[PDB]
Amino acid sequence: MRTGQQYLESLRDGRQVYVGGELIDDVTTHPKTSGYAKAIAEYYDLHLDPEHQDVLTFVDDDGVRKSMHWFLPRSKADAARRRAYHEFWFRHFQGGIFTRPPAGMHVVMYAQIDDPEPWGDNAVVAGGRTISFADNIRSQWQRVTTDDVALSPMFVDVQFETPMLSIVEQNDQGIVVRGWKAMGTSLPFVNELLVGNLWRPGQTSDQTVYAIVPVNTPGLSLVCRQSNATPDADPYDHPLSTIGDELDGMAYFDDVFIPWENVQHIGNPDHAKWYPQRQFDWVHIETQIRHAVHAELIVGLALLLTNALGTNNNPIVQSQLADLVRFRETCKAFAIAAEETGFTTAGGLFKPNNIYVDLGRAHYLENIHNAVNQLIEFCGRGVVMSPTKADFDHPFLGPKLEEALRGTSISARDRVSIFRQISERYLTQWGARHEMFEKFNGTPLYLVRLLTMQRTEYQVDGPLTDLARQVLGFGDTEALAARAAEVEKNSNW
Amino acid sequence: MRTGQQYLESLRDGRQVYVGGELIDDVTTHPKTSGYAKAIAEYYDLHLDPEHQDVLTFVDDDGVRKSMHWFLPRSKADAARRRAYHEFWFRHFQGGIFTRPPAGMHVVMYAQIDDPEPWGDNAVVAGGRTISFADNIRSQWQRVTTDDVALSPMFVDVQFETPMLSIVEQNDQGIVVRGWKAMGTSLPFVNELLVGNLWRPGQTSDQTVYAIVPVNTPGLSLVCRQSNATPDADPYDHPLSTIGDELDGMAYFDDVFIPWENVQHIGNPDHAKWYPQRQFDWVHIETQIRHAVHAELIVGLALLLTNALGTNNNPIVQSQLADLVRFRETCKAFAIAAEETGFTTAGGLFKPNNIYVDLGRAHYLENIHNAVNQLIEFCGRGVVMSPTKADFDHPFLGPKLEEALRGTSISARDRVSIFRQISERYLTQWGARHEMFEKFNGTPLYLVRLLTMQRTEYQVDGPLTDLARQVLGFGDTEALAARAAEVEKNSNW
Amino acid sequence: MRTGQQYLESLRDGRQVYVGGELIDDVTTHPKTSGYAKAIAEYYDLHLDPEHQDVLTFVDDDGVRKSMHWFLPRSKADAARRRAYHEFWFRHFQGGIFTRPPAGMHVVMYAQIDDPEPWGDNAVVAGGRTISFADNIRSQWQRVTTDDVALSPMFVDVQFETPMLSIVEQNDQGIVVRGWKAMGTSLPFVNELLVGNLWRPGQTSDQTVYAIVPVNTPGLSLVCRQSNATPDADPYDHPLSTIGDELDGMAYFDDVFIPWENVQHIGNPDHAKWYPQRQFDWVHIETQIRHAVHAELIVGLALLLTNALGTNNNPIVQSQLADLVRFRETCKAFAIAAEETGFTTAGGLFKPNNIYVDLGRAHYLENIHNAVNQLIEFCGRGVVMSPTKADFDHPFLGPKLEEALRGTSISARDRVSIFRQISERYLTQWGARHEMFEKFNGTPLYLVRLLTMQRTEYQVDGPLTDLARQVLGFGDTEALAARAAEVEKNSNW
Amino acid sequence: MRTGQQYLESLRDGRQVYVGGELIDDVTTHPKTSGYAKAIAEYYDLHLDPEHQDVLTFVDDDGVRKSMHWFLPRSKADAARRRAYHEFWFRHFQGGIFTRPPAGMHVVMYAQIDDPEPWGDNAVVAGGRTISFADNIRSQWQRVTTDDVALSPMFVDVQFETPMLSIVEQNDQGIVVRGWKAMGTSLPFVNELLVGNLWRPGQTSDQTVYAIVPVNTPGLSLVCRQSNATPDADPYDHPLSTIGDELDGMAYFDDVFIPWENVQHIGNPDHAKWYPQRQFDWVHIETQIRHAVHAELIVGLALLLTNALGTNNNPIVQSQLADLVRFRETCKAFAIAAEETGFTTAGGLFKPNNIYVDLGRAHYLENIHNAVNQLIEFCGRGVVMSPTKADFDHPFLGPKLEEALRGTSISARDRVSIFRQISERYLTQWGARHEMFEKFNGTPLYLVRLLTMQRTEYQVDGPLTDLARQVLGFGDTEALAARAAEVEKNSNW
Repeated sequence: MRTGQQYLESLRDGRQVYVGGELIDDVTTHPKTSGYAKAIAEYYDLHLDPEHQDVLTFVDDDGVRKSMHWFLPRSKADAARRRAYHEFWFRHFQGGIFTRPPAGMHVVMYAQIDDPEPWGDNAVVAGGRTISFADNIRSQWQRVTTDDVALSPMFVDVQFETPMLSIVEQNDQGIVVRGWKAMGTSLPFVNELLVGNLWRPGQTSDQTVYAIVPVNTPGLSLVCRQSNATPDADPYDHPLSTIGDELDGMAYFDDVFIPWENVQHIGNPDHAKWYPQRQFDWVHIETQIRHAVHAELIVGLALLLTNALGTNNNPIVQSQLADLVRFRETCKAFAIAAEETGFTTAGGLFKPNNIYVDLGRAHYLENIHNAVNQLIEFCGRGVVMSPTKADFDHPFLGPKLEEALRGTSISARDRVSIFRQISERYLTQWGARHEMFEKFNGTPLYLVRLLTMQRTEYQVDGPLTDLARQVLGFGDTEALAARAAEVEKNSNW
Repeated sequence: MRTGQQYLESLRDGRQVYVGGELIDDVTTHPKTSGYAKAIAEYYDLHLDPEHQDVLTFVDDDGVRKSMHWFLPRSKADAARRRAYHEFWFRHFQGGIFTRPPAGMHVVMYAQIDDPEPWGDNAVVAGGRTISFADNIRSQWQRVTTDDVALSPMFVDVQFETPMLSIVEQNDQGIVVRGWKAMGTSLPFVNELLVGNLWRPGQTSDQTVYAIVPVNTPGLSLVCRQSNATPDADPYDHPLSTIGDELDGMAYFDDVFIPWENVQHIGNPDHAKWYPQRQFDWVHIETQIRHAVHAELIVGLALLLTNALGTNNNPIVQSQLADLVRFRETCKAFAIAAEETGFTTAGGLFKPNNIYVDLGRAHYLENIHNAVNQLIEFCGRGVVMSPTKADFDHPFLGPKLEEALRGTSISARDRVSIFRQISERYLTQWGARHEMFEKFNGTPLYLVRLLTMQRTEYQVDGPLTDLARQVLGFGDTEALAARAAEVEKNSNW
Repeated sequence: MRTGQQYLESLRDGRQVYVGGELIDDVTTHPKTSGYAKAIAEYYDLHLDPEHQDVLTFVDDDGVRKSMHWFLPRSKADAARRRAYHEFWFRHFQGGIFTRPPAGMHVVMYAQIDDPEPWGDNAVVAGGRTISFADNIRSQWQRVTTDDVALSPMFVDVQFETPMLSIVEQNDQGIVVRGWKAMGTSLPFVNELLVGNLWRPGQTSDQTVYAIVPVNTPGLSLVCRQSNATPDADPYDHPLSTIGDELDGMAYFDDVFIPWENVQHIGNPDHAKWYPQRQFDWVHIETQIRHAVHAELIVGLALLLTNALGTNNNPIVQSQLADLVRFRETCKAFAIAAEETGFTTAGGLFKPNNIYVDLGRAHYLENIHNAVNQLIEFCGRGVVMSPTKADFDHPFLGPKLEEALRGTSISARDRVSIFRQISERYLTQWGARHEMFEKFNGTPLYLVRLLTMQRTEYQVDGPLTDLARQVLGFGDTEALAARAAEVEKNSNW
Repeated sequence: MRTGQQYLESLRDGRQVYVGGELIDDVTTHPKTSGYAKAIAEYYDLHLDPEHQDVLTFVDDDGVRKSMHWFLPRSKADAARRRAYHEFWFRHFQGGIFTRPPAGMHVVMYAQIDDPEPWGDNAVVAGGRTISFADNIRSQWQRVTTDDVALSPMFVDVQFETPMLSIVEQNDQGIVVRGWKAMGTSLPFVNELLVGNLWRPGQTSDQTVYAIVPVNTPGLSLVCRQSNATPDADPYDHPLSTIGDELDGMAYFDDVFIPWENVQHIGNPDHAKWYPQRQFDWVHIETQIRHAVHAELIVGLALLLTNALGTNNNPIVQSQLADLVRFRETCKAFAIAAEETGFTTAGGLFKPNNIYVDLGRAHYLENIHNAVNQLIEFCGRGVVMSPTKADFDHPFLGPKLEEALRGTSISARDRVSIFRQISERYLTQWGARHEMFEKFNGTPLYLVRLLTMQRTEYQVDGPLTDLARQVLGFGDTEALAARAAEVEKNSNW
């Protein structure tokens, strides 16, 4: 288990990192990146803290004590302990302002190490070379868990030699890849990328690449969005953007070389249709737990806000609060149903039921903007104009503000801090990224919908139609089509 | 365990029953009532059928084999077996067209027999009489379970000597009551009523009555709604109303006498504030399971319908189906979360978590009309005009209809039967009662909302605000009010 | 202008009419059909009543006084007078329980007589016959306006020699047609059908037929839905179904002969793509006015209901009422905007703007089920069980009901009549037809949507994009595509 | 009519202006304020430009040519010309990024000068002084129209000697006022404030003040929100925040003296219940026109966006676009209905119908967040990470981005500029203010609702209930209450 200091030092490795178009010399000291770097460094230090040993750490097969970000669950009870672990972090990061510490990112590997053989068995390699992909996965896992490396996935591809990342040479030492990966999170703050693909029509063999790639590999450029961090603002004014900003970005691979040992699979487009989705299941699980915590945070803020404003006895307000409570409890119920109806993989991994995970996500995705909008409605104008700290500190007018903007049972400053917490999260570029990330994180709503009806449980001849068929007195599609055809043959038309 | 025949015979007992204003001589033979009578009679016969022993029956403490409608759950596994039992019935009754067989009605007693003593301890009796209410409950339970009586609750009161039911004499033999109970289900088809109150402002001591009352007691008149049963229609035309109609009604008590042994509590308005709600918890549980089955039936019909019509490949249709699937899985998830987070009462009853039960109900109540509306949207005109059986049987035009209205892979008749199943349930008076019952059954949505915010978990100083307070750096209400007051005292304004 | 008596007599003409599969001897006397027949007969008598001359009648070009159901508007003021005329009828028929008296049906001809020549010019006839279609339209108009015939359109076709209506012989006297028209309204209560097509992929020349066809033509069978009329019920119990039922149906043409003079166009599928839509514009106009009146009726009932129940001072109830008011005023505003931005055809017809007409329809179609649902929510249980007249007339219990169910300021009977008016319209088969008709009347919502984006005003290069382009500093599609291509040509990729 | 230069110079007047807590020396040069100052200066210069004389200017009673921001409409045609004028400005300011140039602010005076006498007649003054308030209004109007002063209203009060603004001395020269006005727009960029009140329970005589007050009056401090202007950003990156930011703020009056001639009314709380609402009617009119233009801008951007991305042929996307079109046309229809059903005041002012104005606002207020959310849904990830100009200008990676992020028929840069225009407006603090202003501008949705039901047209005994009463056969409230009472008196209960 690494220290914060070891984590910070590992980021000073000559990586090429662009933020808003500026090349960042040192991610641990530059104002644009340093707060988030420090927040992950603290993340590592807490794991080492004895007080949090029970919830944060475990003893692995090899007998070594490791962080729960490396814990593969093998029972319902294990899954519940993982849930508690994800909650610890969503709580420690204030409802989940940072969605992708190692705990959220590493879960993408869990399906690979559970079932490595297909990654090799399905591979398509050139020139008769034979690579032990499955072995690669096992030893990858042994290294990253032992050394406590930080990894972030990049699986999404640019729409559209294509500009998409693709193999341009294979040789005895490994492969060379050129082009873009379209999006990834926390890129400047990890040691290695997990690159991969999710199948899209037209994808070629050379575009199918799954591999670990160090962030400071020659020819790799991280092109990140501008930072919305505000390290010099006053924390009263900007309580969250002062902490840091979890940057997202694209990455360009300029003839980047990857050694065979770092490759997990290449060459087979159809591999990319089934197996990455099983990896993204684990992200969805983590995300969906975050949803519920965010909804908890929202209803909490709303309770404090309407109480502070005197409106929580209005029956309309009560009624809307009740629906915020219901929004929270819906997300929580899907999380419970998912865990409770999970099952073990062939490899012995205990996996929450993705049906409840994805439909819980869908519930969040559909309604979240309504829950945020409702929280803002409760604020009134206090959100348009809420004084800065400098305004309250003015020698003459400041005491006048404290007088003018106070409530019966809460000071002006405390009450305005509720508005500012709501403004920061839902009415700033800083906060807007959070909401936008949650919207387009893995499978979005419109695709959850279309994938739902592709599932076997929900086909016309599947079991969800049994009750209806029984009520109508119908066989299956085939039986019904048979009667129809016979009615045609027994008439003339 | 009684037979269908014994059940039918028990209904021929001189009860005074009005249906649409007509006095019904014999509920087992009158066209208005007889189909439903027969459906409950079959209900009783199935319990006696060896094939369904595992799911329908159990062996009680006393060593006797009884129907699961009398089974008190004492573990999560017991609760799950009850769930399976309620599902059997919702399935046997076609998604749940009849909401109140004994299995759905009897659950109201479960909280009474679990915790009888308060019913006595809280009572307020006149003239120094002392009645063993708790003993009454225990022996009531012993009689109704042994003899397999059918019971239906009447707890709702007329709005407003009031016209509400109230005690007008107490004597050594028992009590006399006069006035109305406002609503109850299956009244003509049970042996005894469970009368009670749910607290309302202004309720007096004399208006607080909980008691078992035989349906053929002198002076008791059952005033039921008109029957929508259609025993003479063709089943192809009206597949459900031909079975029967589960009537609802009011009841007038004209100086009805009730013996002490049948009384469970009188006299204490505040008793009516806490204890009936614990009874209605068990109805809500049963109801909420039905919700999920109804949503299953709806999505099933929609799948068959859009398949039969050729529209299930339209992306919009796919998208709407997916939301019907999500409506089903939401209800199912609340049911699972409720069971999974249940707990045992002091008496040892294992009770699903009412938070997930009520919020699951709320989810159903809010959206059901949208799910029905969407199912109808899928039908198109086929719902405006769909031929009768007589139209298809016409010697010349009928074969022409079979030709005109057929689909690629389904005959005209089969396809029109899908429309007619949808019309019967959602576009007839017969079916409208179902929907209206589900809407105003126990706690309706607007009240679930207001009760939610009265719960302790969801108060401003309760734990749902902890995360928010921690993010804001706030103590509790008291701590915050303290700072405010001090800021007032440390200034001049 | 015909009398009610002349109208009734004209229905006794040997027409072959099936209702629920029963062959109806005489539509003016059969219980299933006679109430509606009588309601249209009264419709005709009111036009002749001097008291309503100003709003109901006009003096035509030929100098004769005729019913406004024959009035072609030539100015905005004319359109407003037509609006007042449609309102008279929607009001006289209680919010619009009957959607298709002559006033609503005849509007389909207005576009034909405004612009007849294309109907001929576009025609495709066999064997060198030449038919004066345009002349046919003019003389059709002269006969039906002079003799005051009642006409109903049948334009919708069965999905799928096809079973669809199609020409099977042409000869010097006229045409012969065989097959079905799929749906039409008031069929048993009109003198002649206006048959036509709306284009569908695959439609052949022989399937393109526009023609007037008398209802008692040899070989024509009207196959109507069952009647939901209740001529023998008590009006207190069923206030609307006692009046009658406006039946809908299909029609089978068994080698029906149509003389050339009755033919308006045959043979050209592409004619059916543009010209019937201009006819349906006028129905949509009429319908959309009805929408607004129905919404008026709904908010009215809701006001009376919540007042009668004591709930209209609840802020939540107030809030919902306000949204019912807004639903009404939205429909009204689209009707005003449509009239106000109308324009004259080439023929001199003043036509409301179909953009506001269709988008107003869409607003109604999307939300109506929510407005009805909200009205029902206001009723509570009173809708599940509301006494019949026979229940209130019982010598002993009836006075007890009047006592139990009364309100502070409204009797039991009056208040229950509000429930029953709501039940009749929204919770009976009788009423369900109304709602279903409004749903699938002409262009339904999903098609309004898709047609909206096909309009020229709303194309990507159309004027609705001008403001956006100006903000972005963009030319048109072509200009932008040009820059892109040049950026490709000025690089190497 | 003033020049831009004269307008700028007038802002250099020793006003005390706080922005984010910094005291601004000179509003025309400080980076925080100067862009907006320049935008209003251009506003003034355009009025003087001959090319825009027809739409921007008019010739007043006195024979002088003045800006339409001073034009009182006296006919429907005048109102339509005002509408065109407000549109010019919403278009010139890119859908309406700045909501409060003089054209939007000055409309608040229109009702005062139309009907001045009550302002005097209702006044309550101390010590027998008599002030010619009505004369004051007339001469105020003559000065501000002749000199072309810029005025902004401050009517909103702090919730709660109160901290609210109130009179603390009256004398022969005028009044002295102390305390806060809670919110106002464009404060640093106008010459004078129009201060007033909207009635709230408990308001005293001394808290009722309507008056013109110069912005640089001794003792007046403008306390504005922080600027979100970004004068040094690249316009490609931030196309709107580079222009400027229309600041909002509070104002503190430290014993500010106001001469009688500047006072329009004092002393009468009940005056504040009726007359300010007639002033805010004109703001609502202006706002509601802006709504429609904003919705035009949204649908425009959506069309360009989905076209640029290739998604505008997806039926789901088509369907959502259609609903954006319908959102626009709804707002437009309410604006047309409002103008079309307007009427002249007693003073001869032609005033749009506030029923359609407010209900159109309500439609916007309820759905706008859904329309914005839908526009963002169309963007996908492109909104999470979209390159800066510096990223595209990088010598090596920049051409690679232009390659990777281009579309078939649009360059990378152009397409990303669509995302950035959407991000700027809906996902920045800069843009969030716009949305928040529109939300809490004048009467918000929850209050439109409650005020709707207070209107006379919508009372239970008003005309919206006539149709319902006629269907039920009911008199008015009184008639019904009479029958009920008689039914009570003619029985015994």
